[PDB]
Amino acid sequence: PDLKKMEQESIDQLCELKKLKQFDIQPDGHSLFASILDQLKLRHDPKKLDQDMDVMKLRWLSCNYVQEHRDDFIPYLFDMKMKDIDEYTKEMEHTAQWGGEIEILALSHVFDCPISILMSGRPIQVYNECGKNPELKLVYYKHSYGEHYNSLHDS
Repeated sequence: PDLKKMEQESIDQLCELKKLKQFDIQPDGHSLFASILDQLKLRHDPKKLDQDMDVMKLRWLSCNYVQEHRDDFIPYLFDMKMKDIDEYTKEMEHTAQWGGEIEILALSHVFDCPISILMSGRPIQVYNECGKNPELKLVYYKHSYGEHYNSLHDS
């Protein structure tokens, strides 16, 4: 029922009201990490950031934060049966599989920042509503095709 254009049109007007601007993050399996990387290089202090930070290293940081804070990520893997917390980290770190809510909350605590996800038909979600570092602003598309993320610049 052309839900792709319907979601894009609502997101377009949503950022117009929020004074935000969309990016063109390539919609492959690294969209979430690339959008977070772009938001880090845009809103974070460059003197306090790893300049050589790339996608697969953010893939390594999220997977290690889950491995050392496993109890904080167990509830995000049940409901059927439960996905093995360890096997989930080895497949997310070495492949190009789509990242989700687990990688957002993990990286939000890794960099001590809020990470906002803008969606159409939903209020803004803010992960780590409390990080002292500047908030990263992302946008999620459900119908633009599975989990595609993009970066949000100012104005």
